[PDB]
Formats: sequence, C-alpha cells, structure tokens
Amino acid sequence: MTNIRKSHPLMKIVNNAFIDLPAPSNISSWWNFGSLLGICLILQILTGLFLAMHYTSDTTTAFSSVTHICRDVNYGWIIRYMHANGASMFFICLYMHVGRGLYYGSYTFLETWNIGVILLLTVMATAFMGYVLPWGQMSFWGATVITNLLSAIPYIGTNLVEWIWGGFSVDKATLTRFFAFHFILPFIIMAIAMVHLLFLHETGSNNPTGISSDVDKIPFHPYYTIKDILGALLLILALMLLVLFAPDLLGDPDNYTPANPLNTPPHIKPEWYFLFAYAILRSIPNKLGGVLALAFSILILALIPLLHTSKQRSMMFRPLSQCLFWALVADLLTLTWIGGQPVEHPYITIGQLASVLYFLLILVLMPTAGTIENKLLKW
Amino acid sequence: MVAPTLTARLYSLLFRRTSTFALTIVVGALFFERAFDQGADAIYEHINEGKLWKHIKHKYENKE
Amino acid sequence: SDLELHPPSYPWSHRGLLSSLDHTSIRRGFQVYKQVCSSCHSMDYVAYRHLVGVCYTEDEAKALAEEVEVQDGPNEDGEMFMRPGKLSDYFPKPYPNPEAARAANNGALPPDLSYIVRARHGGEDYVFSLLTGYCEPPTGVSLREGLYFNPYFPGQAIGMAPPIYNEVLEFDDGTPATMSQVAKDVCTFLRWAAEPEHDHRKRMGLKMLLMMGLLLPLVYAMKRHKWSVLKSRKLAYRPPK
Amino acid sequence: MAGRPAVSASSRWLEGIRKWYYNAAGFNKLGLMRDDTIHENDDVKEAIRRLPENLYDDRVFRIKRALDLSMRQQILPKEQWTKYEEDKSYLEPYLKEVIRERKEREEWAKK
Amino acid sequence: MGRQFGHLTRVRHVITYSLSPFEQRAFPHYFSKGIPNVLRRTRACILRVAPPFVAFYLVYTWGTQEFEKSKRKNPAAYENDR
Amino acid sequence: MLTRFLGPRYRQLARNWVPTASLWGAVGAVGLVWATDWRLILDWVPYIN
Amino acid sequence: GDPKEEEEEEEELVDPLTTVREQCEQLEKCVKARERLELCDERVSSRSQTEEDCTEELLDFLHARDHCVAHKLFNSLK
Ligand code: HEC
Ligand code: HEM
Ligand code: HEM
Repeated sequence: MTNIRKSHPLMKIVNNAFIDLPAPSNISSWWNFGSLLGICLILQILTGLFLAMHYTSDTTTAFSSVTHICRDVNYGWIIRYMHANGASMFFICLYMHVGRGLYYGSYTFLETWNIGVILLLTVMATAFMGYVLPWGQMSFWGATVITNLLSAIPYIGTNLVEWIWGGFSVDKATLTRFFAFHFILPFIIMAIAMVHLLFLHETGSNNPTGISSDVDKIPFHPYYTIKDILGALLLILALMLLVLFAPDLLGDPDNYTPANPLNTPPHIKPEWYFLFAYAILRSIPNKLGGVLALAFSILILALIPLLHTSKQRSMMFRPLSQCLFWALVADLLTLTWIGGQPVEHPYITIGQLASVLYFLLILVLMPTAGTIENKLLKW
Repeated sequence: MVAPTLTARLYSLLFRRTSTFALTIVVGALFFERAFDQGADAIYEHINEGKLWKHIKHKYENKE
Repeated sequence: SDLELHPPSYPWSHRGLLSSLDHTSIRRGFQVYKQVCSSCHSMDYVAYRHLVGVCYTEDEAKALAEEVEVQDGPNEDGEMFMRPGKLSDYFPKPYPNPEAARAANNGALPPDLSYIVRARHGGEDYVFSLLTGYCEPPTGVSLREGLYFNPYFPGQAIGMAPPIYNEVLEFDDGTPATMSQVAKDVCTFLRWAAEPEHDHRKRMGLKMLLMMGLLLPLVYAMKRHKWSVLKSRKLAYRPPK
Repeated sequence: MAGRPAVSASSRWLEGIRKWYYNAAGFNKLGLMRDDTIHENDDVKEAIRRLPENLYDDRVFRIKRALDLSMRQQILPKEQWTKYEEDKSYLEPYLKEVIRERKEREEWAKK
Repeated sequence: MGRQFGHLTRVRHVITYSLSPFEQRAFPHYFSKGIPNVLRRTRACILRVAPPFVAFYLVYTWGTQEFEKSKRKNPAAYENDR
Repeated sequence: MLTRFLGPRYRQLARNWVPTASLWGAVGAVGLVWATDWRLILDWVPYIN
Repeated sequence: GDPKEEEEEEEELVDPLTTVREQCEQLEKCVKARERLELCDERVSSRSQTEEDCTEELLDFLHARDHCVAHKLFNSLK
C-alpha cells in the first residue's frame, strides 16, 4: 500500500506545502523572518488569550486589572511582558520582512506583495489599538493625538472621529470598543496570512541571487524546518532577553501612571515602531498634509513594484542601488531617532530633511539608480 | 554494543529503536529537570548570599 | 528652558543582570513607608499580605495589618463600621479622594508610590537623588509659599517639603538612620513595591541563559548535520562532446 | 565611448567605468555571464525557449553552480571569474527578435 | 498552492555527488575557513553598508550636541558692570 | 490490536509489534507522570525523592 | 559631631553623605564649576533688576559633584 500515496483525501495535501514544497537551496537567513512572523502571531494570540481572561475593558477597572495581572495572577507577570515585548519582536520581524523584499525584489510577486501591505496595515492597527488597552496616560494620550489626526479629513473628519471615539473624546466607550476590536483583528491576520502564502506557493520563492531557482530546488522538510527551528530559538532568545532582563527597556515609563485626561504627559509619543511615521507627520506644519504624508509613507509600499527599472531583480549585483538601500535604512533610523525627540530647532531642520529624503530616495533616486546601471550594462 | 567507545554502546542499546529513543528523552528530561533546577538555583543563591528571604529568615519565627 | 539635571547612576545591590533585591533593606524600607511616606502618600496596589516572604513573616505581617483600623463590611443594620485590618487589606489611603489630598497640601497631589519607581525616568536613581537632592535655592529665584527648590524635580520647584533627615525614624535592627541611609532603604522598598517579580525575573533569567547556552550549540549542530549534505556537494558538467 | 553621457567620467576616461562596474557588480565572481542574471518576464522566458540546446544547457549549469556558491556564501577562485572582455551576450540576439515581434503585435492591435 | 518536483525545469548532463551526513563532519574547518571567509564577505559590503550608517552617527553626534547647546543660555546683560 | 482479523498471520503480526507497543506505553506513562509530577510515582524513584 | 551619646555634646553619626559631598568639592571638575557659580552670583546679586539667576551654573556644579558621590556613597551605607 503506497507509503507515498499517504492519507491524501484529507488535509495533508495542503500540508504538502510544508514538507515536499520545492525551495531554493541558496536561501539566506533573511528568509527566516517569514516563519518567525507566523510564530509571532501564534505567540501573541496565545499570550493574548490568557491576558484577556483577567483584563476588564471598563475605564474604572482597566489599569487596576493590569496591575492585578502582574501582582496577583500566578506567573501572570511574564505573560504580560511577552505580550508587550512580543509586539516589539513582531515589528522587528515585520520590518526585516519588508526590507528583504525591497533588497531582493520580492515585490515582483505582485499578488503576494500587495497582500503583504494589507497584512502590514492590519498589524499596525492591532498594535495601536492594543496600546490603548492598559489605559496608562500613554495609552489615553497616545491614542488622543493619533486619532485626532482624522479630524483633518475634509467634510467627514469630525463625523468619523466621533464615530471612532463613540463620544466626544477618548473615554470608556472607546476603551471597550478597542478591546473587542483588538480581539478580532489578530484572527483576521491568520486568514490573510494563509491567503498570503496561497499567492506565493503558486509562484515559488525568491533567492538572494534573484535568478530562477527551479534548477536547484530542495525539499523543505529536512533542510528548512530545522533552519526555521534554529531561527525560532534566536527569536525566543531575543524576546526572552528583553522580558527577563529589561522588560521596560522599550516601553515608556510614563505609561505606569493611570490615565488622566486633565493632565498631559511631559512628552507625547507612540511606541517605537510608529516613531518613524510620527516624524513624517510632524515634518509638515499643515494638518491635512501631515496625515496624508503619514498614510502615503506606509502606503508607498504598494507603489514600489511600479517603480522597478533595473533589468536585474535582486540588488545582489546592483552596487549603485545597494548604496541607496542602506541610505534609506539609515534614514529610516534617523526618522525613528527623531520621532522620540521633542520638536525643537535642531530636530525641526533634521526632521524635514530626513522626511523629504525618505520619499526622494524611493520615488526618484532608486528608479534613476536602476536606469543608470541598465545603461552601464549594455542593456 | 561490542565496541570500545561509549557512544556505540549508547546508540545500539538505546537509540537503535525509536521506541527506546523516546524513553531516554522522557526519562532524561526527568533527571535533567531535577538536577538543572538545583544546579541553576544553588549558583543563583551564591550570587545573592545574605540577600533573599531564605538567608535572613533565621532571625525570625521565634523558636524556629 | 528649565534644563533638567541627569540623575546619577547609583550602584545598587540589584543593579546587575542577575543581582537580586536586598530583602534586609526592604524590611527597613517599609519602616520608612509606614512612618514617613504613609503620612501623606498612598500605596493602593500593595497589600499587607505581599510583605509575607519578602521582608516580614506571616505573624509579623498580621501584627502590622491589625495595627491599623480599616473600614469595610456593611453591618446588618446597614452602616459602616471600623475593624482591625487583615493580611488581605491594602495599605491605608491617607485621604479618601484626590480633592482632599490637594486640600491637605498646597494644591499638589502626592503621586501614588506603588509604581513611582517605574513611572519616572531614571528609576530609583532619580528618586534617591530627589530625596537627598534638596538644597538652598540659588540667588535670583522667587519661590512661592509651600514650594521648595529641588533640582532633580523637573521645573526645580517641588511642592514636597524635605521628608527625610537624620534620625527621622528609628530602625528595628539599629542601623544609623541618616538622610542618605533612610533614602536608600525606601528606594529599595519602592522598587519591590513596583516590581515584586524582580527576584523571579532574574531567577528564570539565569536558567534561560544556562538553557539557551546549551541548546543553541546543540540546535546548531542539528542544522549543520542535516545541511552537511548540500555543503559538501560537488557538481560536474559533462556535456556530449 | 562608454561609461557616462559626458566625454569623460568622474573617475578618469569613460570606458573604464563600465569595466570598474562589472567587477563591482560581482556576478562574474559567481561564474555567471551578464545574461544569466536577467529578470525572467513573459518576454525573456520565451526568448530562453528559443536558445539552442548547447547554449541553454550551458546556462543551466552556470546558474546551477552559482546557487551552490551562493548557498555556501562563497565565490569562484580568481582564475575562474568571468572576464569582462570575454563576457558575450548570448541572449541579446534572441531578445531583440522578441522585442521586434512584440512591438509589431502590440502596434497591430491599435489600428 | 501548486507545482512539485518532476516538471520544474529541464536539466541535462549534470552529475552531482553527495555524502551521507553521518560520514562527514558537521563543523569542517569552522575557524580555518569561516573566519577568513567572513573577512572577505564583510569587505565586499562594508563600502556599501558602513557609509550610510556612519552619516547617521554624525547626525546623532551633532543633533544631540546642538540640542543641549541651544538649551544652554548666553549672556544677555543690558547695562551693568558686574 | 494492531491487526485486522483473527489469524496466524495477524497473530504473528501482533506478537512482533508487542515489544515496541510494550515500551511505547512507557512514554504515555512516564511522560504523563513527568508532566504533572505524579507524586505516587515520583515517590519511588530514588534520585528524584 | 552631632547629638547621640558620650561627651562633646554627644556623637550622632554625621551623615556619610555630607562627608562624601565635601570630599569632591576639591576635584578639578567641581571647583571650576563652583568657580563659574561665584561670578554668576556677583553679576546677579549686585544687579538692580535682571531675570538671570545662578542655578544653571549650580546645576553644572551639581552634575559634576553628584556624579562623584554616586561612585563612593554606598560603601559607607549599611
Ligand atoms: C509633607 C507631606 C509629604 C511627605 C511626608 C512625603 N511626601 Fe512625597 N510628595 C508630597 C507632595 C505634595 C508631592 C507632589 C509635589 C508636586 O507634584 O509638586 C510629592 C511628590 C513625591 C514624589 C513624586 C516626585 C515626582 O517628580 O513625581 C515622590 C517620588 C515622593 N514624593 C516620594 C516621597 C517619599 C519617598 C517620602 C517619604 C520619605 C515622601 N514622598 C513623603 C508630599 C509628601
Ligand atoms: C498581532 C497580534 C497582536 C498584537 C501586535 C498586539 C499588541 C499589543 C500591544 C502593543 C499591547 C500593549 C501592551 C503594553 O504596552 O503594555 C497589547 C496589549 C494587550 N493585548 Fe494585544 N496584541 C495582539 C493580539 C492580542 C490578542 C489576540 C489578544 C486577546 C485574545 C490581546 C489582548 C491584549 C490585552 C488584554 C492587552 C492589555 C494587557 C497588557 O497590555 O498587558 N492582544 N497588545
Ligand atoms: C503577520 C504578518 C505576515 C506574515 C505571517 C507573513 C508570512 C509570510 C511567509 C511565511 C512568507 C514566506 C517566507 C519566506 O519566503 O521567507 C511570506 C512571503 C512574503 N511576504 Fe509575508 N508575511 C507577513 C507580512 C508581510 C509584509 C508586511 C510584507 C511587506 C512587503 C509581506 C510581503 C511578503 C513577500 C514579498 C514575500 C515574498 C517571499 C519571497 O519572495 O520568497 N508580508 N510571508
């Protein structure tokens, strides 16, 4: 009885994408973040569900329930911090997943790449909504400034701002809605991620070389499962290092005081994975321009596949574009650094220059880089 | 089994059959987890001698 | 623009990656709270039962709890009545509402001390420097009544009178109760009141390091062993003629 | 007559800039010719299908060994690199015809 | 999902050899070849990776210095002699 | 079990796979005991006493 | 020198913080910062009206001194 013809008329045929799937042999470590992202989803949902068994969305007993989780629940302190630092590991993994596609031209998978942007938008919505759950003077006020940006939309701004708020300002009505919304969205991400793979397995994967790897495909099961397991441990080591040795290293200290609408924090700022977008919005004094630039910078990913110019796919053999890619990464770090700083005269000048360079590089310099090399290679 | 090297006796005796391969994993986890805690705690309390509640308890509970 | 003074990095008994809290200092740190802080500062997230196994025994903590009367439990007649506290009771609140607190002081509202270590930039280093950093105001300032000059406080004008001085209290074990010594114990206590998981945080951290330190070389070996087939793989191209 | 639109490039002369870029690109270190790294679209893929068996099979092995080098994060020895002068376009004649065919087909549709 | 081994491409006249994983060392010449390799790999990318991030530190070392320097005051006396 | 019918061929099949099924239940026994420190069971091992 | 026990008006362990603080007023970094504090006071105190005062120079004086004491304060404590 054919061992190869396994229990096929079942769900294993779908699981052949995990065992017998052809994969390029020259896959580097930067591809491991695909499997890490799935582990980040599962870890966030696992810790999230157990957090939701003691968290109460009412304003009068939201912050006090978070304290009860750490102080009273057995081993409840670690779960709160693997959730708080798992989001940090999520966006660490999320940004390298995007960066690898930029460098290795994976955006040529138009279906998968477009679903990837949708996946990115969903997580940043979930992360923003979950930050408001602790209700700790960074949750209330971080949500206050960002949500009020929608009031700049003409003729419908205040109509939907209140419809988001469930009232005239952020309050208990908004808090209960966010917790329910924060519960449902991660399960949507699982469905989209399955669709994300469905648009990729049909066209295979990519390689650092950028050429077709159909001549050197290898089975996934004995080579990449053990490669992803090692990559998973490096994620668990990195996440657990924060949780057990510096749990509040990334989170702002001001979040530990209960939310007070009458008092403002000394400095207002979102989490570290949104600080790069905060700087772009703060660059333009105009209100309508700032919200558009905030959305355009995130939504510029969908415009990247339409800007390809070089006859080579990956940046492996494109030294001119390599110099620009790390300039963009450095500039993205400059935006992150300046996002957490107050708006004064040194950061006003640097903030505008970094933001204007962020769009200039991708829109102008990178497409011009591909054209220059195309001429330089007799084609 | 009949070789003068430890691992050869360690493989044929245990790891040759996958049924006994899992036995050494589960039994090995029993003895590892018990010794690791004592091993990894005794070192921890050495770094914190005279610090924790265990090391300052003796001057309380009257007759105990 | 009201320049801020950076708190110094005071070495602590719990500053290392694996160093734990000095529970002897915690017990002395609570004595500062029950005598000085609790007069006009609240701690509404730490119970009298939390001190069991940390700085006081079960019998010691029961005596501490029963020392203070608490109001709870509707009488069968339908009225509130006083009773000695129990282990499960939280630390007494000096005032019922923040409005009363602003009335007791010069409008300033004493912040809750449960998370004040983790809710301020600098942690215990800033708090220790704030308690001991009180100094005579420099020439050219004008401080309103009920306001005192503390450089470590943002704005350099704090509404809190100096709460710590030499022999402000007396310690059970008899260490010299000085301005610096008393501030250190309460700072050690205020950290435990903020991160009770501090000891277990490092205790599991040591085990993870001793676990990842062994599994990572081992897991790497499995990766290399399975991939050693492709790493040692020779290709030969032999086209016909 | 190469390099840049200017008569002289920044780093002296014009022809040496393309030679300098070839060594900078680094696909010769892997043992690949220039047309072995091209992007395979619906046009190039057809032009590959027209390659002679002697030339198509040679391309397969050059790619096959390059992925082996990339898998090991290694490069070919200094004597086995693709010389810039000895690199010849084995796909340009086939690409041009598919360019000619596609242009005629596309323009005939709009008439 | 789709496609599998058998119809991926047409490969001809290519012979490959491989060893059993139990008959070869998992870590062969780790520091004898890996260390000279990493130096080779780092040089091939340090001229395209380092300069973009070296500039950011220069921005850091100046944007931070300017902020504190701007915070520090300057003399503004109008009429007095000490 | 591990068979289909009641015959000498299946009786030999069952006997041939008894030692593996014999020691497979140890994982179900010890592993479950290991998971929740079954005391009555952990009270007999000398080193873990 | 303070009111605890024995003669000499008793002997209450003067705070080690005070002893450590004066141990660092003679350091080069701390005397120069104190130096700038002195000239500031003469400009401000003798001034008839001016909003300038002398806490920034005091803050620099504190920053140098308070970083020293952290190095060698906890040794005397406990
Ligand atoms: C005289 C009543 C009183 C005493 C006693 C007291 N505090 Fe305060 N404390 C206050 C008030 C009022 C404020 C708020 C001042 C302000 O915000 O301007 C305050 C503020 C604080 C703050 C917050 C500073 C900040 O920047 O947020 C801390 C920390 C603090 N006190 C610690 C202590 C400690 C430790 C003790 C015991 C040694 C203590 N306090 C004793 C009244 C008191
Ligand atoms: C991709 C999925 C998710 C992401 C990125 C995410 C992100 C976050 C973040 C950043 C916080 C802020 C914590 C803090 O700053 O202290 C948070 C809090 C919280 N999340 Fe999520 N979350 C996810 C999924 C979930 C799920 C599925 C649940 C419940 C089933 C959940 C429940 C909670 C709760 C109760 C809190 C408040 C408790 C706390 O903050 O510690 N989350 N989340
Ligand atoms: C929770 C969020 C996400 C999950 C779980 C996820 C999952 C995955 C996985 C497992 C892969 C295959 C792994 C690999 O080939 O390395 C993949 C491929 C890909 N994803 Fe995502 N992804 C997420 C978000 C994103 C984002 C933010 C982008 C942004 C562009 C994106 C775009 C891509 C692209 C371009 C590929 C191509 C891979 C290749 O070329 O081989 N995805 N995704």
